[PDB]
Parts: sequence; C-alpha cells; structure tokens
Amino acid sequence: KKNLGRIAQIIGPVLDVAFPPGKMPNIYNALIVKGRDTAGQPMNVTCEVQQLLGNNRVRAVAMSATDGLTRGMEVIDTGAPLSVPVGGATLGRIFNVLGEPVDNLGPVDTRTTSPIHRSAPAFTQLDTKLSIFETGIKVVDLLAPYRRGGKIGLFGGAGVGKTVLIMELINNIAKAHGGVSVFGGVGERTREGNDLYMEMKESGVINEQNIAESKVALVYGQMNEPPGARMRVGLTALTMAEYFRDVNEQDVLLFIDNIFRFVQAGSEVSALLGRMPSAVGYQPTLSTEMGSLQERITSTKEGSITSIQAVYVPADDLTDPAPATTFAHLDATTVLSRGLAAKGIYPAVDPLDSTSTMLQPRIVGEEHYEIAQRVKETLQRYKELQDIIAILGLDELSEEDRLTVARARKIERFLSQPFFVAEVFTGSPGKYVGLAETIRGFQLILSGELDSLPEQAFYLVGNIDEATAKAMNLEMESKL
Amino acid sequence: KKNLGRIAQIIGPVLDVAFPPGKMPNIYNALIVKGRDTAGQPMNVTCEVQQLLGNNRVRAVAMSATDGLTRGMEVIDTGAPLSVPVGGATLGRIFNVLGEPVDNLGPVDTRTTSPIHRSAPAFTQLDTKLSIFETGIKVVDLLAPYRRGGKIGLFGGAGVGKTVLIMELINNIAKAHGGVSVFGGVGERTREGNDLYMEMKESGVINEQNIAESKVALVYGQMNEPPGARMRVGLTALTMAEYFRDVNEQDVLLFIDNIFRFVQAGSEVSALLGRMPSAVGYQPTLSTEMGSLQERITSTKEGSITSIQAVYVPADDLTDPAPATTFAHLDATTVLSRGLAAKGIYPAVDPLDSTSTMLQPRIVGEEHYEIAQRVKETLQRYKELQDIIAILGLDELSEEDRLTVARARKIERFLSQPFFVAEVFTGSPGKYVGLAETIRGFQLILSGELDSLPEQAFYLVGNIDEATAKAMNLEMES
Amino acid sequence: LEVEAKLAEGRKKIEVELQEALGSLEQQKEDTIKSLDSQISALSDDIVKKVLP
Amino acid sequence: YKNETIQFEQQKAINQVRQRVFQQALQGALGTLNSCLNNELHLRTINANIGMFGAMNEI
Amino acid sequence: VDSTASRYASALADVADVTGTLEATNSDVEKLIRIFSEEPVYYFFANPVISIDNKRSVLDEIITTSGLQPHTANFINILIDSERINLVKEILNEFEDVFNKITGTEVAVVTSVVKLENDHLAQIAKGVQKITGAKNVRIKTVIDPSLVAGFTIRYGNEGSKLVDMSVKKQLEEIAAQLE
Amino acid sequence: TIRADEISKIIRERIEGYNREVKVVNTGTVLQVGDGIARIHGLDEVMAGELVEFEEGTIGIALNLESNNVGVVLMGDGLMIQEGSSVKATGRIAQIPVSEAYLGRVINALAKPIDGRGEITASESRLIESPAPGIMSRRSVYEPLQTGLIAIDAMIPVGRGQRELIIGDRQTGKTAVATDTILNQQGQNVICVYVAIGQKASSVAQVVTNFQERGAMEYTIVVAETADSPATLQYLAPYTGAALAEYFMYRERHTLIIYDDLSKQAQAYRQMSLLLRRPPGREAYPGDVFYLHSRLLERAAKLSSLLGEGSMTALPIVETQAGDVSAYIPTNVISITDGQIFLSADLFNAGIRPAINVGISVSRVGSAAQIKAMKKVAGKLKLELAQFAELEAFAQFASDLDKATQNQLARGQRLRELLKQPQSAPLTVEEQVMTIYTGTNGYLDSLELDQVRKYLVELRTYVKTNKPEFQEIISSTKTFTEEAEALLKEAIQEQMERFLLQ
Amino acid sequence: IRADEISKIIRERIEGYNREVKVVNTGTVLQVGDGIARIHGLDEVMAGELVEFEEGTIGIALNLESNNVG
Ligand SMILES: Nc1ncnc2c1ncn2[C@@H]1O[C@H](COP(=O)(O)OP(=O)(O)OP(=O)(O)O)[C@@H](O)[C@H]1O
Ligand SMILES: Nc1ncnc2c1ncn2[C@@H]1O[C@H](COP(=O)(O)OP(=O)(O)O)[C@@H](O)[C@H]1O
Ligand SMILES: Nc1ncnc2c1ncn2[C@@H]1O[C@H](COP(=O)(O)OP(=O)(O)O)[C@@H](O)[C@H]1O
Ligand SMILES: [Mg+2]
Ligand SMILES: [Mg+2]
Ligand SMILES: [Mg+2]
Repeated sequence: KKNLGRIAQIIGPVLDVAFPPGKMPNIYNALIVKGRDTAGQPMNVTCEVQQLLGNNRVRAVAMSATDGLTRGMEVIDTGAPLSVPVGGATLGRIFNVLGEPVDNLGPVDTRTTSPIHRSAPAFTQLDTKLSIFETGIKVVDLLAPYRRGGKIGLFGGAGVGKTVLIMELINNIAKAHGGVSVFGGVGERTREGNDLYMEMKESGVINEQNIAESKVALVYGQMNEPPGARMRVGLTALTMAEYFRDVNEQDVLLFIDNIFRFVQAGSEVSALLGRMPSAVGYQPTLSTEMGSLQERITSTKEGSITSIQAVYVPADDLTDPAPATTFAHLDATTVLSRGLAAKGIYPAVDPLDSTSTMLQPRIVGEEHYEIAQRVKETLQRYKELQDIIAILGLDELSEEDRLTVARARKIERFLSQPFFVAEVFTGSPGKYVGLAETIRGFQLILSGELDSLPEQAFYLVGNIDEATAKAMNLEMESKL
Repeated sequence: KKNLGRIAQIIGPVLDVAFPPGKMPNIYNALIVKGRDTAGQPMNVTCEVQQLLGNNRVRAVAMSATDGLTRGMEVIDTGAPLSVPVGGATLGRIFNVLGEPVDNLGPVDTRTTSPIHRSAPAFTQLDTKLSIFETGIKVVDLLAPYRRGGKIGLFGGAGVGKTVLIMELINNIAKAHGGVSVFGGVGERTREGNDLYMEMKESGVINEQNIAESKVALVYGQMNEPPGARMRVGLTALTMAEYFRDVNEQDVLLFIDNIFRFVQAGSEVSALLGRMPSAVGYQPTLSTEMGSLQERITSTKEGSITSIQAVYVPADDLTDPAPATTFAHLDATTVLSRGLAAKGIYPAVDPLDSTSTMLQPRIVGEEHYEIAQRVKETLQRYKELQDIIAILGLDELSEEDRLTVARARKIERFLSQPFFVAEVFTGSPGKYVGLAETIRGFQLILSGELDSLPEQAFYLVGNIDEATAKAMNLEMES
Repeated sequence: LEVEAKLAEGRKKIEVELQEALGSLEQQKEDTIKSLDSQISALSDDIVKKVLP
Repeated sequence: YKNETIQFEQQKAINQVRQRVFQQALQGALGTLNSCLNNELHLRTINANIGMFGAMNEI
Repeated sequence: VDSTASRYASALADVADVTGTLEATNSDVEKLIRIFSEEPVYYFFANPVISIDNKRSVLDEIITTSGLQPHTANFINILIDSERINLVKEILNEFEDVFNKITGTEVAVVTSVVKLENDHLAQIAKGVQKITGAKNVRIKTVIDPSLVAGFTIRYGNEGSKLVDMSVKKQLEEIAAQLE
Repeated sequence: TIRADEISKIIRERIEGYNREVKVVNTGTVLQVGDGIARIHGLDEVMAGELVEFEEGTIGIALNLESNNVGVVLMGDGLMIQEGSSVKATGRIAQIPVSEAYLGRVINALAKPIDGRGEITASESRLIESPAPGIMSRRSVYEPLQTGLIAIDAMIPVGRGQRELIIGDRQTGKTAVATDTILNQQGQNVICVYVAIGQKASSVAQVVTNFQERGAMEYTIVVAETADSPATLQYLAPYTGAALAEYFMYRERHTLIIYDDLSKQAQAYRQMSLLLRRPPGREAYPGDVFYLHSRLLERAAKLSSLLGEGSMTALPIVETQAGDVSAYIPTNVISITDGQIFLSADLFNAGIRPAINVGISVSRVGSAAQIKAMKKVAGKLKLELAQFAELEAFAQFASDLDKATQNQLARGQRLRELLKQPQSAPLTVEEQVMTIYTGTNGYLDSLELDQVRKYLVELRTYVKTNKPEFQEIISSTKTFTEEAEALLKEAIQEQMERFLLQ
Repeated sequence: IRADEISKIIRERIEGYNREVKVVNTGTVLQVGDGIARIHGLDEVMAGELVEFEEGTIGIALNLESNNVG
C-alpha cells in the first residue's frame, strides 16, 4: 500500500493507472482507488491489474462503477489479488465480488481470506471414483445421470428453464447433502437473487435464527454490476467452495448460474483492453478463461466438489463459441430444447441431445442402461419420421413405425415432470421421482403394456402409477 | 469581409479547408471554393462544413465535381447554411442541389431564400387529425390506406415497380390536389426525370406559358451526381416543400425517388470522412441522418406535407439497415414484392407485408375495416397453405382449405390493376378504382357470389363489374 | 347516430369556445405587454442596483 | 388545456419583459462604467476584486 | 498525456535531470524552438526526400553555431535516426510542460485589461502556490480588452483550472434573474 | 398581460438577493467538433459522466477521459461550438429535476416540458444513473398488474416490480398492448411513464392525444425523444424516464414504465460509441450494449416492506426483424427481463388480436402475479394451451382420429376463442375469471366457434347486471369461492338458455 | 504512438548515440499482458528461440519486429 499511482484514463470500465517507474503492481493485483462519492466522502473502487502496458502504467478493469472517477486520483496497490473471506463465517451470508457481505448483517470475520486467482490442482490430486447421484428428475436420472463430484451443465437459450431446473436441483440436493453448498450467481436477475435467498430461508438452509449453522453461501454478481464485477464472481464463489473442499475436507455443491455471463463479461471489456476480437465477437482468450475457471472446480482426494452450472446459449445456437468451449469440461450435459418448451414438456431437456459420461453399463447397471438406450432409439426414430409424417400423414407408416410413434409420443410426455419450484408455473403440485420409479415406469411404456392409455395421461405426472391414475380420471371425465 | 480559407486536402469530394485561427466557419455552413478550369473561371464548387478538425481546419463535403481543384485555392465562408430559393419562383422549375435552376430558363428570384438545415416543427405545432386519402389503387385503398399529411413508403428491390407506382400516384393525386406538389429526385435515372418533366407539361402541371401558375416544383440530384450532391437534394426538395406549407399555408405533396439513395450517398461520403462504419458499410449516424430529413416532413397546424417516398430495398432484404431504419418514420408502408412481379401481378404490392396506421375502424369505418381484415385473413391462411401445396399440390387439401385457396387465388388477382401510366407497356387502358367500388368488389369475392367465375376474369380489371364482364368473354369465347 | 352527431357538434362548439378563449388571452397579453411599462423601465433599473456590489 | 396555454403565456411574457428590462439596465450600467472614474474607481474596483480573490484563496 | 511527442520530450528532460543540466538544457531547448519555427528550416529536416546523410552534416553545422548541450545535440540526432523529426515541434512544446513538473514550478496565467504591479502578482503567485500545492510558481501575463476590470488566473496540469472575476459577475447576474 | 409597469420592480428583484459566490471551476479547450461529439483538451478534474457546458450553451457528457483529451458527447447539435472556445466542468453528473408535478405533462429527454404548458415545479433532484435496488432491498413479486388483455393476464401474468418485454415485428401490435396497459391503470393508483425513444414526433403526439382523450393523462408522464433529436438524448431518454419512475417508487407509489422501443436506444448508443471511436462488437454495437439495458432494466423492482413497498414495473418493447429473435439486440433484452411477450405478424394477420404467441411468451414470475381467484381458474391454463397446440398440429396428420383426441381439439379451439379481444376493450379481473371459468369447464363445448365470441360477451353483461354479488366476492375477497362459483354456474346456465332461445 | 519509446529507451539512446553497440545478448520487458510479453532489445534472437525471463518463465519469440520482440 506504499505504492501510489495516478489514474490516467477512464474509458468505460477500463482504467489506466500510471505508477512510479521501478515499482509497478504485478498482473491480477487489486488496485483500490481513493475516489470520492457525490457526498465528497472518500469512496473506494477496486480494480484488477489486467495487463502491464509499458511507460510505467498498468491497465486495470474496475470492479465497481467508474462513474465519478477523475483522471489524477490516488490509486494504492494492495500488493495482492482480491482476497475473499472464506470459511465458517461465510456460511449463510450473501457476498459481493469483493467479499463484502451484502445482506445488512454484521461484518464477516476476515481473519481467514484467500486470493481468488490460484492454480488448479495438479494431475496427481484428481480423484477418479465414478459415482452417480439421484436428483429426482425423470429425464436426468434416466438418460443423462449426474456424476457425484463432476461438472454438470445446463445448456439452453433464454426462457427454457435453466433457472427453474437449477432451483429444483438445488432444493433436492441442497437440503440432503451433508456438505456445504455454494451458489454463485454470475450476472443474473436480482429478482432471482432475491427469490433464492428468501426461499433458502423458508427451506431452512439459511437458518436466519442461528446463522453459521447454515449450509449455503451465496455470492452475487448480478446484471447491474459492471463488467469487471461479472468477470470475477465466478472466481469469488469458487474461492469459497475451494476452501470447504481443500481445508475442511467436505464435499461441496457449487451451483453457478450463469457461466456464460462470466464468459460474456470478459468479452465486454476485452475490446477496451486492446485485444483484437476473436470469432463471433468474443475475446481471444475464451478457451483459456474457461479453462482457468473450469480447472479449479474439480474434486480432489482431500475433498469433492460437485458443480451444477447453468449455461446460457445465445439464440439457441450450440455452435456459439461461449457454449462450445464449455462442452469439453462437463461430465454430463443437459441440453434444454426450446422445442420441448413450446410443446409444454417441462423440463425441456432434450433427451437426444443430452449426454452423460456416467451412462455406461459398468456404472449404472445393465438394466438401467438398456432402457435408457431403448428410450433414445424410440425417440430418434420419431424424430426421423417427423418430416415424413407431416407430409405424408400418419397412415403411410407401417404398423411398426406407427407403434414407435405412438410410444415415442407417450414417452416424450412421460419425461415431463411437475416440479416443487414450478408450482406457480404448472399449477399442479410437484413430484419427486426415484431412479427406480423411472426405470419401472419407462419399462412399461416400452413394453407396450400401456398402449391402451391415452397420451394425456402421461403429461406432467411424477410416477408411472400417477399416469395410470390420471388415465382413469380422464376416462371417467370422458364418460360424463 | 468574409474570411478566406485555403484548401489543405482533397480526398474525393471531401475537402479539408484551412482557416485563420480565430475564425472558423460553423458546421453546416456552405463554402465556396473559388475554382478554376482551363477556359474561364467558375466558383461552382460549393461545400458544406461537416466537422472541425483542429489546427484551424474544417472538413467539408463538396456538392459538385471536385476535379480540377488544386491544394491551396481560395475558399470563402458564406456564413450561413446552403440557402435555396423558395416560393412562387420555384414553381415550374427544375433545380439543383444548390437551388440553381437547371431547365435553361431565366434565373430565379433570390428575393425569398431559405436555409436547408432547419430544425423541425416543435411538438406543440403538430396536428393529430387522422384523415384517410384515396389514391385510386385497389391494394392501397383497401389493405394499406394512405394518410392525409403523413409519410408514405413504397418498398421494393430493383425493378418491382416503385417508379411506376409513384408515377401512378403522382398522376392520380397531383392534378386533383389543390396543394402545390414538389418532386424530389434523389439518386435516380435522369431519363426518368426527363420523362417525368414532360408528363407535367403534357398534363398541365408545368404549363409552358405563364409558368408561375404551374403548381409543381422539381428538384433533381440524379445517379450521375457526386455523392455530396445526392445527400442534400432531399433537403433542398424538402426545404422548398416546407416553405410552401409554412408561408403559403397550403397542403403539399412531396414525392421523393429514392430516399434509399439519400442514405446511400450519405454512406459513401461517410467513408471519405473517416467515421467508422456501423453496420454493413453504413454510416454510424444513419438513424440521425435519416431522422433529421424525415422529422421536418410532418404536417403542422399551418399546413400539411403528404410525402409519398419510394424506398429501394437492396437485394430484396428488408432487414438491411437503410430500409429498416426508414420503417419507423412512415405512417403507411407499401412493400412491393418481387414474387408478385414474377407472376405479373401489377402493382406487385405484397398485401400482407404492407401495413398502414389508418386501417383502424374509427378511421375507415366499420365496413372497410371488417373486409380488409377478412381479405387479409384469407391471404394469410393461403400463405400458410403454400408450403404444403408446393410439394403435394392442391388435391390433398381439405374442402375448407381448398375453398379458401380458390378464394385466395381470386382475391390476389383482383388486387392487380392496370395503370394509366402503364398503358405504354401493356396497351390496356388503366382504371381508376374509387374506394367504394373496391370495397364492394372485395365483399363479393369473399361472399362467394362470384365463386363460379374463373380466375383470369379477375386479372387486371378495375371494378368488380369489369371482372364480371371479362368473365363472360372467356366463357363466351370458344 | 343522433346522440353521436350531437356530441360531435358539441365538440365543435367546445373548439369554438376554446379557439375564442385563446384569442382573447392573446389580446389580453398584448395589452399587458403594452401595459405596465413603468415596470419595464423601473424593472430595468431593477437589476442594476442589485446586479453588482 | 387552453387555460394552461394562457398560464404558460403569462410566464413567457413575464420572463421576456424581465430580461429585456434587465438587458437595458445592463446597457446603462456599461455606459456609466465607461464613464466612471478610470484610475480612481477603476483602481478601487481592481483592489476590491483582488481582495475578493485573496479571500477566496484563504477559504 | 502520453503520445509519441510527449514520450520523447520526457526522456530528454530525464537525462538532463540526472546530469544536473536542467537549467542548461532548458536554455538549449528554448534555443531550438527559435530554430525550428522557420518554415524553410523545419521543412528541410522534416521531409523524407532529402537524404539523411545530408541532414546530419547540416545539423552538425547548426549545432556548432548554436552551441547546444552535448545531450541536446544527441537528442536531435536520435530524432533524425528514428524518423520522428516530423513531430519536433510537438516534442519541443511538450518538454516545457515536463520541465516544470521536474522542478515543481507551476505556470499560472493571469489576465487583465490593465498591466498590474508585482505586489498583486506576488499574492496571486503565493496564492496559486498553496492552492496548487506548488514548490514554486511561475507567472504568465496577458493583456485583454474584453473583460471588465478584473482578471482570471488559469492553473493546474493543463490550463484547465480557471478562477476568475470580472465579466463573470455580469454573466452570473444575467443568469440569476432568469431563475 | 400588463408587464411594463412592474418591470422596474421586477428588474430590481433579479439584482436583489444575488450571492455572486466564487468557487473554483474546471475549464478546458475544444480541439475538435464533429457530428454530435467534441474532443476537449484540458479538464483534468472532470469525472466520467460529468456534464460539461460549452461556451455557446450546450451541455455535453464526458464519456471518454483519454490521457490527451476528453470525449464529450453533445446533448444536441454543436453547430455553434467553435474550435478553441472554452468549456466548463459543471460538477453535477446528469441530474433531473423531479417532482409530483410531472403528471400529465409531455416532457423532454432532459425533462423540460415540450407541450408548451408552462414550467414545472420541481424541488428535489435525482440522478440519472442511480444504482438499482439491492438483493436484500427487494421482495418477491406478488401483486397483480392488470393489462385487461385476457391472453396476458391469464397465461403470461405481469406483476408489480416485474419486467416483461413486449417483442414483435414492426406493426405487430406492440405499442397497442403497452398503451392498453397504461390506459387500463385508470383507477389502480399507479403512475405510468411512457418513454418514447427515437419515435416519430407525429406518432408520439398521437399517443399523447389518445391518452388525453381517455383521461389517462392524469397519472401519465410521457417522455419523448423524437427521431430528429441528437443520439445522446435518445440514449438518455430511457434513463430519464426511469429516474422519474424511481422518484414515485421510493414514495411508496407503484409505477409502470413503458420504453418504446429499447431497440432504438441501442442504435442511438451504437451511434454514440462509433463516433467516439470505441471498438465495436457484433453488428457494430459496442461491447457494453448489454450492460446499457441491463443496468436500466434492473432499476425495475418491487421494494421490500422496509423501503416502503413501492414498485416499478418496466415494459420494454423491442422489435425484431422479420421474426428474427436471433438478432443481437433482441437476444440481449430477452435474457435480462422477467419473461417476454412475443407478438407475431403471422397471428396478427389471421385475426388473432392481440397477437400474443403464447407458445413462446413466458412469464418468469408465473402465477404469483395473479389474484387467487384467477390463479385457481387459469393456473394450469398456460400449459394446457401449449399442450393442445402440439396435437392440433398433429391431428392434421391423422385421418380417422378418435373422440378422446377430438374432445381436446374441441375444447382447445374453444379456449383460443376466449382469448381474443377487440382493441381498447379492457376486461375487469372479474370479467376474466368468469370467462376462463366458462371455457375451462367445457360450457362452450356445445356451441359453435363463431357463437363463442358472441356468447361470452352476452354472458359478461348478464353478470354485471343481474348478479352484482359475483362482482363483490372477487373484488373484495379476491378468491374464487364456492359461493362465487355457484353464482357463476347459475348465471352460465341462464345465459345459455337465453342464447339457445335467441 | 508506438512501442519501444518508453523514455528509458530514448534516454539510454541519447547517452550512447555517439557509440556503436549490439544489444543482442539481453532484451527488457516492455509490456506484459494476456500471456504475451513484448520485449525491447534482443537483436540477435531467431524466430522460435526460447527466451527466459527473470523468475523463470520461458517464452518463445514468435514475433520479431523492429521495435520489439513479441
Ligand atoms: N388487440 C388489437 N385489436 C385490433 N387491432 C390491434 C390490436 N392491437 C393492435 N392493433 C392494431 O395494429 C396496428 C399496429 O399496432 P401498433 O402500432 O400498436 O403496433 P407496433 O408494433 O407498435 O407497430 P410499430 O412498429 O409501427 O410501432 C394498429 O393500427 C392497431 O390498431
Ligand atoms: N418445470 C417447469 N414447469 C413449468 N414451467 C417452467 C418449468 N421450467 C421452466 N418453465 C418456464 O420457463 C420460464 C423461464 O425459465 P427459466 O427457469 O427462467 O429459465 P432461463 O434461466 O433459461 O430463462 C419459467 O418462468 C417458466 O415459465
Ligand atoms: N403497373 C405496372 N404494370 C405493368 N408493368 C409494370 C407495372 N409496374 C412496373 N412494371 C414493370 O416493371 C418495370 C420496371 O419498374 P420500375 O418502376 O422501373 O421499377 P423501379 O421503380 O425499381 O425502377 C417496368 O418496365 C414495367 O415493365
Ligand atoms: Mg437464468
Ligand atoms: Mg425506379
Ligand atoms: Mg409502435
């Protein structure tokens, strides 16, 4: 803090800070600017030394709003990257990019801090056990089953249900999980930041009576924040999840939502930094900035981190660079389709385009694997036939082709499920479905025992038994 | 004692003119480069200060050919924006960008001149009377009715018939109109301008003798003109039209062919200026340039401008920046299609893409409105059907779908109309169709009383009575 | 119709009332501008004594 | 709404009169200053101005 | 500001500062500015077409008559080698601003219709100093017909910060009434 | 109108009580001026976003603070500005004089009235870029914001503190939907702002006239930046509207703000940044175009009960090119908002007006934004309609389809006929409940589709007149109670019998 | 406006103008950012030659330019 530099430029969020010639901050140090507010009271806006520019000035991207900053103000270099408080006193608090508590409660204890920039675990460390965990979602458990300790991705465009799916997952897994969870919202609506925090209170995860008996830590870098801030709540929320992994040695959930905002935030300031634009307007360092962020989120022998992270896909285009880079990292990708959303099938998880590494018969058993494989062949056939049936009608199909179409149509509806979170969207109370119920339920449809049922007995029911009951009710209604 | 400057740079039509350090001409003032050629000495090069560059140097866009200018010539600030004669003298005359007569007659009175860069009418001065306005065209009077005193847009690519449709509008509307009309040709064929000039004389809009009672002005920056001259022809034409409304307190028609060219000229000069290009090659200030020209056209409490302006749409792409920006300004768009010109339905007005603000039941009455929806509901249904029919063909359709298709086909043909201007192409005489006749005809087709008639009985007739008379001949002939 | 036409005529009457009122106000404003000249003169002297120290 | 027009009118006119009037007063003041004591009053004002500046600096 | 013209001038000042020729170098730099004013002299050095070898010989003769400082003669030779002689004028002007920074002097420029005695200036130059934060103040004077009877001083990094009272009171009064 | 006799008192008043305070003021020199932008030398004390005033009298905004000069974005056109003239640093950063007296006034982007009705009385001031409400500062959206559009208030509900986008093509009906909403808040005690960014001056005037005729101008502010004005003003027009809305929002009032279009804002901000030579992105939009909207639309919130429980519902409007939702600006604004309303020209031409494509329309708040009586009735209505479309499209591919499917094509075609509405024919929430109750429970499964529009209208009138108790239950208890249901049933049967007789 | 005019370098140049010298041995970092260092000096390096900075990082001189080596 003995180094003082004067701001030279403010162009948007990107500052250029001229320092004394020998002593310049390293890259990724936090500058903290002695700026003043509208009251005149000194206000501090943190910056990150992104790059050394020569002529004894750095180029830093400010973590707060640069409106009100003046060329020539004092900038002190803190001599380290952004230290975020970690540990026990971060649990059930809601946090900034900078680690400052944001829930109007008394200040977080800062005896323990940790820098947000660190290297990933070495290749020796990585923990290789393959373990599946139950989520309660019929499309997920059957077809793209999630890996305990593995990176999980929710791919979809705007409005398909990445967020609702994340909420449902959070609710099931979060309460059940022994280990501390961490939600880090990188660039999302503040309404959804509020709707989580008051619903984490209602489920008892925040535990507002006795804080620090809580089991979650919320970090928020929402859409109103500058692009310097949305680049770095991916790292702040990750720094806190690395502490519960590495030091406390307990398994962590890390729900990131959204990962694209983090990628997008860098792109916004990338042009300002002088970097030439890469394909599709992103920064040239996209595959490194994901890798740096992604590599850190991995399970180690000391502890295991399970991260489920929502990924925006711009204009439903899975070839976009931001989405494309992410796919390599994940252990199981859950690709939400707008086609199933507009048909009403919720969650609109595309069963043919969602893959998982764990869906292998050594991992999931040969009973589950054959039914998960035969469901996709029935849906694949139906997809191929869609072009033909519209043009040539249903009657040009063989009995075999018609049977699959009838089955695929029934199967497609069955995958849909009412959630606990989407009771305001569905109108019907949500249902939790085990892995066993799903396999048992899917097997019957595939078997054909349920060929006589109408198709609407399958839409938005949890168990197979519920579908049969719904069919009985529908028949009763029809008689009247 | 006007300050004198020196040319520092000539990059095409963009001049960098250096001035004494205290005195700089303001932005949008005109400059007069003193000029020189081999024989004589013209001051004809006129500029317009666009920027101030520092080191006592403005940057100006020349309104003429810059060929023959030397670095270092004398430049005089005229101290005002480029002023143009307006009024009584501008009736019956063809003018430049610069307000200088073209038609080889006597010079105009420069008693009453006006600057071309004027702020718009303020929000207080506008009016909100919503009146419909008849053009004698079936596609226009029914599905996209035109606004009295508001901007009208004719959209379409090359060769779909914008110029012809405008000529028809000019032909029907101008003689009948009691208000001085002003034509502005921006970036168009000079042949057309010459052709247009003769028509006014033939129909008496431009009477050869006693030219002061002509009640049409003409303003031409054509394709051959340098790009600085095509930017401002629109403004020059607009300035004259605005003066009539403001001082003669009349109702004015302002026909422009083509406002796309005005944007394109602005785009060409922008590259010379060094402004970064925002989208495609378009100048960054596209909305503003378009907006400034468009905003001035509004009708006030003292008079009214009814501008019908054809807008070129490049590569038939309505999502291009120039066409897209224009849509916000217009009160009624008339999107001509190419697929209808390949079939030969003329005017090739795509009846679903064309929209008007006046097609509302409190403006057009409940009768016109309940038909114009029910016409567009049929065509819209037919449009959906086409993907299926393209492969299978007609036979598959249901009986409801087939009935609509038969009706839709008849309806499309009925919209087609022969034009008075288009007699030189086809030879068939044009037909003025009154609005009442058009509404009546459409009701019959929708009702079905005319379901037995063949489809080519409807093609290129004026009334519904004409279709019936035409229908008999096809049947009688055998 | 008849009520509607009556209402339209009432609207015209309102416009006539409103058109006339504005004209009357304009005339009154002109008279005022002509009137209270002393304020103008003395008003001018007004600033002078307070504009500077 | 027509009455609101008059309300505004009464304001614009008022402002105009105020200004024009002030403007004249300004003219007269200028004239008098042009005639007021060159080295005497001029000097006095200079000193005052200087004093004011000094005061400002201190603050 | 950090542009190429500024960058070179700053280097020239830094070498003078090291060797304690800041007064000695500054005189030479002022001496250069008179030399490069002339359109003909500046044009000869600036244009690409004249051979570089010829330029050095002429430059050496110019240096001898001028009697410039040993580094200052180098600095121009460095500019010529590295092609930046087209921006000598910007560089020379830039050096003056840098030279004040090194000393800690600050310029102020004070404006009147009527020439003023040193005593008023002494107060102002002391006043600008405390308000400036200056080690030293150097005062620049100009004569202006337009104000009234006061003046305005300009100071700061640039001549950005101007505090005045002469005309401004009249302007303020004009604004004040309209409120 | 007597002015001259008081001027000698009036002129003296101006000089009277004048402080003449002297303070240090930042000043600098104009290097360049061209097309909306100045490059200012000097001003080493300005702050990023400070208003700087030119010598002629123009207020500009210092966006780029480069190390040599300052990029100033003029709020207007600097025809008058001259190279070498001096510009002052004001100190303020774009405030707005805001008060209670803006209601019913058309106002400028800088907030000075442009209807010519007199100067506004404004005591306080608010910033233009004020920070959004925090995460702890808000509360969940629960109150309804009624549009009177049965297709919105049943399936895409809009709640106070929400941000619903209205997206469609040109002339698809977007403004009409937004305007209808403002007209419909006649006695709901909310304040409405209509920001018109870059919209035609005549068009803005038409909207204002329409509001005035309805009497809606008693609570509406219209902020208008027409196409002719400088890009800066268009760019700042939405912010000014938000600041006005925010002022009411913090006084515990409920506000609704319509921004028409947001697409013409980001064009006006693309123009500003391309002339500042900022490096562009997709379609030459700046990098920070997403941030420009996002920071604006996150102002719209429902505050906690600690901060007065006021709200602010934003209604962006972003028109897409020929159904291209894949374009760069409509991509950015969808993902900000709390659900979109797609309007489509393909449904607009086919009679379905307002042309809500309900399949792609989304409400991210869901049925928390509906009153309970309506939530019970239309809670599963949204999904059923989507499901129904799936087999409407599929039963054109079958020839001999069974009755159990044919029942659903019967009922689903009846449910679509509920949703169509004539322009400016708003429905009370009571009239929406009995309309959705009728269609959902199959009481239209008898009559013809053409008759359905007529039957519902007759039925609603019936229950206004004969049964005012149904009005009383749903307006007070806000719950579709058994008594209310019984009244509705009785009425439905009576109306059906009368309809049968006719 | 261009790299290698850092005003250490210009002054170093003025001091040694009346000289001949080859800086080919060592070259001084001009600017570091985003995984790229620009180096002033290194007149003798060849394209693709590994170069190692202080604190041990190793880099490849992919771009050789008159002003500096990327
Ligand atoms: N519910 C409705 N019923 C009938 N007509 C409607 C309805 N809603 C809108 N319209 C009509 O559609 C036309 C275009 O609507 P509007 O201008 O409101 O849409 P827009 O998308 O704002 O168009 P623009 O792009 O020109 O702004 C209007 O004339 C309006 O009357
Ligand atoms: N399981 C579900 N049931 C009903 N509706 C859903 C479900 N999931 C998503 N939706 C609908 O999708 C809307 C938006 O999805 P959201 O969860 O916000 O995803 P995203 O973050 O991708 O926009 C929700 O508000 C809801 O309307
Ligand atoms: N109403 C019409 N009837 C017959 N032919 C037409 C009509 N309108 C246009 N055409 C044909 O289109 C051709 C060119 O149309 P034109 O108006 O020149 O297009 P543009 O406006 O793009 O120049 C004309 O030569 C004519 O043959
Ligand atoms: Mg989300
Ligand atoms: Mg043409
Ligand atoms: Mg609109």
